[PDB]
Amino acid sequence: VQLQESGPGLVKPSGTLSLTCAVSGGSISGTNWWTWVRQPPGRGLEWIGEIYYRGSPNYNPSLKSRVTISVDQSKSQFSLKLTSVTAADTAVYYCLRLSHYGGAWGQGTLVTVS
Amino acid sequence: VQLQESGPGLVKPSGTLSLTCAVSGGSISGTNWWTWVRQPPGRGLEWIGEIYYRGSPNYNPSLKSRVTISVDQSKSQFSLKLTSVTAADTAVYYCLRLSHYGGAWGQGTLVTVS
Amino acid sequence: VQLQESGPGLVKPSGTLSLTCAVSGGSISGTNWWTWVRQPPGRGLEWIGEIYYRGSPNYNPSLKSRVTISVDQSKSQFSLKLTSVTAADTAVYYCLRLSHYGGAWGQGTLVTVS
Amino acid sequence: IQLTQSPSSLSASVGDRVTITCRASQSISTYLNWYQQKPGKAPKFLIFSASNLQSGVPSRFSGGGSGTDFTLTISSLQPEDFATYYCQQTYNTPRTFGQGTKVE
Amino acid sequence: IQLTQSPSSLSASVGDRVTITCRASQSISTYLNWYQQKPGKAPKFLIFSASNLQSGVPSRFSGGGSGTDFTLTISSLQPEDFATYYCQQTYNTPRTFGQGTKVE
Amino acid sequence: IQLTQSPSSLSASVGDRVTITCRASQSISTYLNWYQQKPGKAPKFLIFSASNLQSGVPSRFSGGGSGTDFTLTISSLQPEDFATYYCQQTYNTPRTFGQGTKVE
Amino acid sequence: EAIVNAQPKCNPNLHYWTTQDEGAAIGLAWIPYFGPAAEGIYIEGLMHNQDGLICGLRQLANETTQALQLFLRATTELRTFSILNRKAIDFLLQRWGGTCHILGPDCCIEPHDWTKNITDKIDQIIHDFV
Amino acid sequence: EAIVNAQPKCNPNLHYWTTQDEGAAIGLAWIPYFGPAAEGIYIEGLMHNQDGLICGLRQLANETTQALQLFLRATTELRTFSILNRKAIDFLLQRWGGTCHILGPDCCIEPHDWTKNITDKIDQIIHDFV
Amino acid sequence: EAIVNAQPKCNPNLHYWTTQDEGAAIGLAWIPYFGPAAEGIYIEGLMHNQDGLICGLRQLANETTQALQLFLRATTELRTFSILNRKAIDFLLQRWGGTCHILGPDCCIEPHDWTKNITDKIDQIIHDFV
Ligand SMILES: *[C@@H]1O[C@H](CO)[C@@H](O[C@@H]2O[C@H](CO)[C@@H](O[C@@H]3O[C@H](CO)[C@@H](O)[C@H](O)[C@@H]3O)[C@H](O)[C@H]2NC(C)=O)[C@H](O)[C@H]1NC(C)=O
Ligand SMILES: *[C@@H]1O[C@H](CO)[C@@H](O[C@@H]2O[C@H](CO)[C@@H](O[C@@H]3O[C@H](CO)[C@@H](O)[C@H](O)[C@@H]3O)[C@H](O)[C@H]2NC(C)=O)[C@H](O)[C@H]1NC(C)=O
Ligand SMILES: *[C@@H]1O[C@H](CO)[C@@H](O[C@@H]2O[C@H](CO)[C@@H](O[C@@H]3O[C@H](CO)[C@@H](O)[C@H](O)[C@@H]3O)[C@H](O)[C@H]2NC(C)=O)[C@H](O)[C@H]1NC(C)=O
Ligand SMILES: *[C@@H]1O[C@H](CO)[C@@H](O)[C@H](O)[C@H]1NC(C)=O
Ligand SMILES: *[C@@H]1O[C@H](CO)[C@@H](O)[C@H](O)[C@H]1NC(C)=O
Ligand SMILES: *[C@@H]1O[C@H](CO)[C@@H](O)[C@H](O)[C@H]1NC(C)=O
Repeated sequence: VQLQESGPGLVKPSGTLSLTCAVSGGSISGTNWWTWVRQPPGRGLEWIGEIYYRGSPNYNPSLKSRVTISVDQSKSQFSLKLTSVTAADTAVYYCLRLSHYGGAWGQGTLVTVS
Repeated sequence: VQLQESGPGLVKPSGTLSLTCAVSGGSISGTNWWTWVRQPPGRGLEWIGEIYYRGSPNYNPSLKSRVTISVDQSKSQFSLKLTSVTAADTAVYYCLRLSHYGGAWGQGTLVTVS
Repeated sequence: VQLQESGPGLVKPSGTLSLTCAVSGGSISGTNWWTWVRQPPGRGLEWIGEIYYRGSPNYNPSLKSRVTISVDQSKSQFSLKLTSVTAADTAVYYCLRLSHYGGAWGQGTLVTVS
Repeated sequence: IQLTQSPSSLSASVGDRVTITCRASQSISTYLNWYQQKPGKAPKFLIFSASNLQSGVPSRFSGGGSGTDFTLTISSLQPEDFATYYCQQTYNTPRTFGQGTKVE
Repeated sequence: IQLTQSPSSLSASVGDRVTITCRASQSISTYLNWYQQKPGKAPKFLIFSASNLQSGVPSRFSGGGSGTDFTLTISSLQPEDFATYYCQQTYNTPRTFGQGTKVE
Repeated sequence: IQLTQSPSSLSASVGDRVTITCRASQSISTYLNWYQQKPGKAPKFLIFSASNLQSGVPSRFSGGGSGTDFTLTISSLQPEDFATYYCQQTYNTPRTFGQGTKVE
Repeated sequence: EAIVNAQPKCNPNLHYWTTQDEGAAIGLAWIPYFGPAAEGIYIEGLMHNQDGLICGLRQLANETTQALQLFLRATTELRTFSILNRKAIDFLLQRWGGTCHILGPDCCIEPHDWTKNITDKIDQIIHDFV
Repeated sequence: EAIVNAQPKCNPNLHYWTTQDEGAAIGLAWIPYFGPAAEGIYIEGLMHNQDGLICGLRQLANETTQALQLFLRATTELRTFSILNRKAIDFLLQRWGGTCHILGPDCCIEPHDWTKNITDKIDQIIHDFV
Repeated sequence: EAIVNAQPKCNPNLHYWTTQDEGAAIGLAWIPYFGPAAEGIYIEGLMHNQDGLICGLRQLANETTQALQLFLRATTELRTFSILNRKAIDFLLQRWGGTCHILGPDCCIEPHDWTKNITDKIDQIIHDFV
């Protein structure tokens, strides 16, 4: 099962960050949790949120007013949407897939502000 | 415990067949189910309906719109009433008493149409 | 734990008998039932009522329209109030404290009518 | 629920062993009322709960079977026994009878 | 519920064994408060749960009984013990006292 | 819930035994994801449920610990292994990462 | 429905035993160490045949037996203590386990006093509507 | 939500066994002495893969396992028979264990027919108000 | 009513142990083969004497003992696990096991918002009655 990120490379302030995490080799159903991670440079990583394949998404409390995760099983992809963006979330972003036995990381997308 | 049937010998079409099954030697209470059987000539027998000594009578689905069974414990007898009669139920009729150990048949009444 | 009764020595007919049973050495809480007993002279004793330390007082059926018991935990005392008094309850009165292991009687107050 | 009774007609003599079969579409597991009936009369009993006689029925008949297959057997036949025979299940309503089995 | 106390009056001397009976209409099974009372005073305890003394009560009294029959027994009487005696059940409200039993 | 990772920076040579500590405020009892990450890349796995490797990870790493204390140990270090290291708990959301531990 | 006893005889008196609820008000009898043995916790009594209810009760035990025996066939429990608890649950699920359709035969809501509750407040504004 | 089976294969047919309810209508089969042994009380059947429900059911058993195992960890009961009874109790406490706030999302009271009950009796006095 | 502790002393701090609910979120710890032994499933904590509630709790256990002991006398169960389930059933039968008489002290129906539900629709026809 392989993952791949996509999105723009630039955002503007007071705007909406949109990220598409596309899965290939399988489908979003199972005992797989699907998490999002971000990392601003030279640091540790910062957990954002997750989804399960049925409903009721989960989150992080310092972001829990302005972050939405949504799954589409037909095209089998994720839309992660951040709103009310600031200059403190330029980072390399990742979608991780976490399971009971292992997981898998993606390739990560560089996202800046200006 | 002995059973005995009574009724007319003739009916007319589009009328009501009435049968009285009188019990002697006991009473209608107990672990006794009280069933009705009919047999048009030279054949097998055809189950009609039954009653228990408390309530909620039971039936046969091909007759279940036009057959009523009723118990009277004082005189200790049955009224079986068939309505919207046709020319396809001339038969020798029986009231059977069925129990957990045995049962008992009656004497049977010949009923025709004309 | 010691008990002590107090009250007047005279009542008038068609009036209210008031008795104060004061406890010293402890407090009214616990596994203690707190009962009232009366004894007109040269006789046996007559049970009146009781209270527990939470609520819902208990009684005697020949008095159950005109007897009230009330506990005050702050000053830690009882008010027993009899209403519609007659000339047939002049007696030496007692407050008993009854428990699972023992109990304790008081000193008893002489109460007459006139 | 419906039963199938084999065979539809018989004829035999004195001294043999005769066997009549009642077979159910489902599983009912002991519920078979075997009866005997001469023409013009009302049917007597033979055998209820597929194995046990009734008081007044001779000691040469026998029943058997369970599940979905039930048999009746008559040993050392006499010329009294020419009568139609029947079987009824009691497992759930509406209860159902066979289609007879003539004996001669 | 009411109890019956026998006998209503006694008199004896020093050296005997005295026995007072409290008998219930029902079964209550250990619930008997035996008391002792001199005239003019307030009643002390003797025996609660029909068998066990209280601290401050001499070692010659004894109680007993259960079910519906309860007794009190005084061995080696002294001239102190002239007092009325009583019994109370505790099994359910309204609790009830006996009718006394004079001792002299 | 937050974890504490010791020590913040390391440097060693070839032939020693290196040990990195992840310590939890609470008790989580097996839930530690150890990871390895070179600069610019994306992190690979090392060890999930604090003890078991993943397929594709060499046979000289080892994990351990439970309750509140978890360790990672690298035996016979090579000059490949200079990468930042991390740990994550999985016991309840929001899940949390450590603060890295540089190796050189 | 009434129960019509179809037994050969009926003993019209019921000589019973049971346990005595609140078996120890005050006192030490509730403490197991001091209390009665297993054999001494029973009370007894005598019931008469008023309304033939005793004869009615005797037949009822009879009619229960088949259904009770079939129940025991289907469980793997060695000792079954939960029959009345399951009856209670079934009572509750029968009445409130589903949608209550008002005026229906399976919804137990009576609004006559509720009608007088809305009909006295009809005149708080309808009568003073000058 | 729908169940999306994520297993390697799915056997689409369900060959089952269960016990036969009212296993003895009339007759003596209900009496234990005469009835079937333990091995003979089962009935069998065949279910097909309509609406893929069988494949749906197979994944569901899978997802239950973790939670079921954690439940067994917390009890001291040697054999647990009460899981469905506790589910039933939780259903009842969820709906009527608290205050029913009318028009709220957790109170199941529908008054449309109750509206027509109060609106036909508007005209018993409001229309004849001469 | 309040609980007034009548004990000789009160330890005002509560050093407790219990089990850890959802004891295995992700990972293999929920699988019995890999998980903790019986001895390692407990968590601990420290509670202080806010509102004297700890001292209140200590007396309460005391007062339960008699009634609890009498309950154990009446059952034939060797191990009793069902006390709370029976309490829950009694809660339900107390409130909805019988007829709910509206405005009565044992029926928990509040209609103030239901009054505003019928009073806003008074003006849908009573105000436009030209
Ligand atoms: C519940 O009450 C019914 C009465 O309606 C009891 O039924 C009777 O049970 C006895 C048991 O022996 C049956 O006796 C048997 O009778 C046959 C025919 O006479 C005889 O061949 C046997 O040797 C035996 O004596 C009796 O017929 C039966 N009556 C009916 C109408 O079925 C039943 O036993 C009671 N329940 C229980 C659990 O005992
Ligand atoms: C619940 O709390 C009550 C306190 O209200 C405890 O009652 C007390 O229990 C002790 C048990 O030994 C009793 O001590 C006994 O006292 C008598 C008289 O001093 C003495 O003769 C004995 O040797 C023994 O020391 C004490 O009197 C009693 N207090 C009252 C008011 O009844 C009770 O024990 C607590 N519950 C449990 C289950 O422990
Ligand atoms: C419920 O269904 C899930 C499928 O989503 C089952 O999960 C799978 O379980 C097997 C058990 O062996 C796992 O296999 C292991 O895979 C790893 C990686 O390939 C390998 O190293 C091991 O040797 C073993 O083969 C498999 O990965 C796992 N899949 C996922 C996504 O977790 C689960 O077993 C089912 N439930 C039950 C109770 O069986
Ligand atoms: C129901 O009746 C009482 C009469 O005591 C009345 O005061 C009350 O307002 C009514 N309830 C409502 C919700 O209006
Ligand atoms: C509810 O509807 C019926 C219509 O069949 C009506 O007769 C009845 O009076 C109404 N209920 C009340 C409590 O008024
Ligand atoms: C109760 O209130 C709402 C207000 O949001 C109203 O629209 C509705 O019609 C009312 N219910 C009924 C049954 O009329």
